[PDB]
Amino acid sequence: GQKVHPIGIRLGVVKRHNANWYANPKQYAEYLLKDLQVREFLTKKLKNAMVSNILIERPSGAAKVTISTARPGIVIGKKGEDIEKLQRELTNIMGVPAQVSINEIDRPDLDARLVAEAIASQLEKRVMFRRAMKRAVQNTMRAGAKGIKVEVSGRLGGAEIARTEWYREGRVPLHTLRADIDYATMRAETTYGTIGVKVWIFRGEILGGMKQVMN
Amino acid sequence: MNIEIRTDKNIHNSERLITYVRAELTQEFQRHSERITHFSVHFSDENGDKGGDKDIHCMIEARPSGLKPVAVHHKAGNIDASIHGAIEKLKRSLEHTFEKKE
Amino acid sequence: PRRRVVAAREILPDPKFSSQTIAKFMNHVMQDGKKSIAESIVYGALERVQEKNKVDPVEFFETTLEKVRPMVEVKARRVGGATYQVPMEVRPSRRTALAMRWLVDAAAKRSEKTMALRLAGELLDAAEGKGAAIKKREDVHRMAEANKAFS
Amino acid sequence: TSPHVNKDARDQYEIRTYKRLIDIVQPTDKTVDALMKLDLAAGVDVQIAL
Amino acid sequence: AKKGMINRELKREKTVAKYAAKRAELKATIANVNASDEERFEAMLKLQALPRNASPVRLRNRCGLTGRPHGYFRKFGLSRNKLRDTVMQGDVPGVVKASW
RNA sequence: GCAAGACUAAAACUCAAAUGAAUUGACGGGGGCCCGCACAAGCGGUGGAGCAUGUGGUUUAAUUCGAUGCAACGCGAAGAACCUUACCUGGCCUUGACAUACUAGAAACUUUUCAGAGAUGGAUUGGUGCCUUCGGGAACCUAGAUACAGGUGCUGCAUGGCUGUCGUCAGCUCGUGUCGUGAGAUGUUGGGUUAAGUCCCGCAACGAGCGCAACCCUUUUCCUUACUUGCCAGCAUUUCGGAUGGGAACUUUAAGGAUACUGCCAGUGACAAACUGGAGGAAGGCGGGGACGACGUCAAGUCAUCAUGGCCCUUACGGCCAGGGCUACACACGUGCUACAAUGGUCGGUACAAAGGGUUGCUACACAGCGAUGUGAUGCUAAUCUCAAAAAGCCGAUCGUAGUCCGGAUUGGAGUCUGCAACUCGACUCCAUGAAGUCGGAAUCGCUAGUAAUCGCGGAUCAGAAUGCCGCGGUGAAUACGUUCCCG
Ligand SMILES: [Mg+2]
Ligand SMILES: [Mg+2]
Ligand SMILES: [Mg+2]
Ligand SMILES: [Mg+2]
Ligand SMILES: [Mg+2]
Ligand SMILES: [Mg+2]
Ligand SMILES: [Mg+2]
Ligand SMILES: [Mg+2]
Ligand SMILES: [Mg+2]
Ligand SMILES: [Mg+2]
Ligand SMILES: [Mg+2]
Ligand SMILES: [Mg+2]
Ligand SMILES: [Mg+2]
Ligand SMILES: [Mg+2]
Ligand SMILES: [Mg+2]
Repeated sequence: GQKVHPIGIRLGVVKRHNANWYANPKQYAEYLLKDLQVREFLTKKLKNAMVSNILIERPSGAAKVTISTARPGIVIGKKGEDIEKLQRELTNIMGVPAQVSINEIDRPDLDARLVAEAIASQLEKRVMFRRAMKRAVQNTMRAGAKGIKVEVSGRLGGAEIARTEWYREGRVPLHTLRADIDYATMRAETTYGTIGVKVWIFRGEILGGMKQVMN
Repeated sequence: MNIEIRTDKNIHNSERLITYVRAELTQEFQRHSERITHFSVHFSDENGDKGGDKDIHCMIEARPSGLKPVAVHHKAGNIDASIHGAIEKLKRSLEHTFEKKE
Repeated sequence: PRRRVVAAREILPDPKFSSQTIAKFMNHVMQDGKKSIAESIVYGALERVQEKNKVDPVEFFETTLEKVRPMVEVKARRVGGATYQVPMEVRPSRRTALAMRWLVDAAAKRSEKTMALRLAGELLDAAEGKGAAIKKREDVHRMAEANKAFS
Repeated sequence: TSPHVNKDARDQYEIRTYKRLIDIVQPTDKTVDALMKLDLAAGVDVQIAL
Repeated sequence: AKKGMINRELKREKTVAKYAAKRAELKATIANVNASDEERFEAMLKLQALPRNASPVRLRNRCGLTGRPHGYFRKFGLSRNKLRDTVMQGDVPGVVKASW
């Protein structure tokens, strides 16, 4: 049947939330709405920079956004002017000023989101779906994941009848809560409608629990 | 037996249909009488607002006094055809079950 | 069930008479977990019956229970599409349970003002030998006697 | 969890607020300045009362 | 919801914000004992004569992201449909699944 | 040939197949082997009545749209007087209430009335701001023009995402080998065994993955840290109230640790797994609950959360407004609440909880009122003040089987509160009235222990509006011989 969100099931177990701040019951809604707005803005701005994660933090009367990027050059800017505009936009969005930080990704083919975007790009450009799937699986396994799983569903090839096709290699123990599983979803908009892409990547079992994560 | 017949938005239902369905169903299944206490028929059109050879789904589910409820489905191009197919299938199923249980 | 052997629970003895049998009887009388009212009813009935004749209430209760306990019952066996009520012996626990249930039900169907009064009347009737529980005992003997033929 | 109609199919979430209390007594001028100088990490709202 | 629905909600909020001060002053005058009876009656008439949209009772909570008028969940400000998604992505701080 | 009939033996026409052996499933009133409140043994219900709620039909101008056997019907809706609102009657606007692109003038804004049901329209006040290589620009309006906006309009049978069910059922599949002409087979089969494709023995199989179990939350015992606002064992003072000076013992609070592993003894089994009876321990053979949903099935549900391909409307299928409707009532169903009383009703006194909520709020306490409440006022951003009265229970009195001193529907007067406004159409209070009902057809449902039955308390939604939903604690059962017949 249906399945729980792989990230959703491990928030307090082996993963951490993507937002870390405290609010009183009254300002919580405002903070959450503005965080969603800034995430929506960043997703559109940095579409071509291969961004993987956004960490929004409110230390005290200020803001701190950490952007995980495979291409730090584009986000940083040739002379660093782009980051100034980014912080200006973030301060405009959030009442207190925001500071940006960059986390360089050196093994992009281990990140589920990046793989899903890569597959979706080819699928929108009309490459064969099970060509892109096998390419992504082989690249991730070469990278070194203990396992990868890819799912593509929709009107594949323009077919009148929609269908779903998946490929898996290695290990993906979803039922093991102590396992590092990265999950991602992406959408491809083709002339014949939408195609959905799901990616699972397994990076071995985490030891020591949340204390090892140092929560 | 009490009769509870329902349709969907596509099919269109009326009290005239209720009376006709009740009369026909009772006439066909009058033999069992006390053996059976409840009928519920349901009508749908699947791909509503389009057409096909079957394009309509009839169901009838009956509760026999004693044994557990038993259900039957049929697909046909018209409401009357769906009803007739479902009636025939119910008759066969009830005959088989009663012969089995003796 | 299809497996396991569930063990029996322990019923603590009653306060006044320290009798597990009387505690079990109170549990039969009890409704909706109102055990305090159950004890009130049972003890009122016991006082009422003690008033009639001067004897130990516990001894009177156990004597009447022995009077009302069953001997033999049939358990329906479905073979060849027929009832085949087959007489059989029953364990002491079942004997006691059916006796208590019959007493309480007969008291409930009696026609006095209060449950204590009608329970006391039922105990007196069972001691005498004419009551609804006595009639159910007689009926079960009669039917298991009619069907003695089968094993 | 269902878009349209399933009342029995739901997700139950919880959020917890943890509170801790500290007193410091016989404090000195260097202690108070050290406490003010100390940095604050996110996720922990700290209230100081004199 | 429709953009017309959202715009109606916004204009209602704007009107309430505009007229809150006068509404509160009139209610205080109405509830003031030392004030004269004629003054209280005039305050009541002005409060009844204020524009309808100035009344906060005419505002309906909406998701904000989608504008849905059901399942609002004040604390988060999001209707259930989007709240579940945001929570199970890991973007809502402190919220986890419950098992007790 | 007595007869029944036997032997010899066509054509017209009609179909695209009919067949033999063998392979995978499904199925069997075929067979063995297992499991489940599936039977059995029990406790309490629905189906009868009054009311609540949802649906179907009729009705209306409108009763807006979805959900339809188990798995639709207290379902989307975690809350329709206006608003919500998507519907109807009528009055209104047309680059539109909202985005980008072009041109020109104006700070944005701001005070009053007038017409009207309002949307709208016509008058009338005050200010002229923030930066400039000041000759021009940011904000926020007005006026014109063109691509365009706008759609809860259709298609869930064109889709993404999400969800139900078989079903926490124990199964479902791959690589290398082998076997067969092949579909395919083995492995995954046979013995024991487990809750379990769980485990041990054999075996053309050897190896892997997804499922089972474990890792995660909560409860039971104990240890360390922490002494607040929470606690009071030894001391003292007490307007005898942990109230006070005090203490860090105990309860508690909330992080981290220990413990339980068939660990040991006596038996059984192939000397295997494994299974019985014991000691110790708070707890003994998965201790009790919760999350966690395999490969797959039903063109299952959702274009009305949202996104999206394709069709459709464009002075209306778009937008603003005032009233009405979603609450209708010859009827038929589903899910509930309250009762039919003495295991009880009424009156007086009197004990014992746990979990949550409170600054646009919870409110000690005094007064006024029969009361719902009102006024004054106090402490609380809370282990501090508060919602707050726990109720079943126990003690005393009356009632003495009556449609009642049971029941509280319906109707007639009088009010409080929330709100611009309670007519349609709110919750609650007082006086008067006192309906059906005296235990409910065939049929059928839930439940194996702190469970069922019963008693009260809190919350999300929310101005107000729960018998619904999600939680919390108090009292506390009955019965399992057994799997023979009932089903999956
Ligand atoms: Mg369909
Ligand atoms: Mg829309
Ligand atoms: Mg409202
Ligand atoms: Mg039974
Ligand atoms: Mg329900
Ligand atoms: Mg309305
Ligand atoms: Mg579907
Ligand atoms: Mg449909
Ligand atoms: Mg598991
Ligand atoms: Mg629709
Ligand atoms: Mg209106
Ligand atoms: Mg309604
Ligand atoms: Mg009364
Ligand atoms: Mg009568
Ligand atoms: Mg409310």
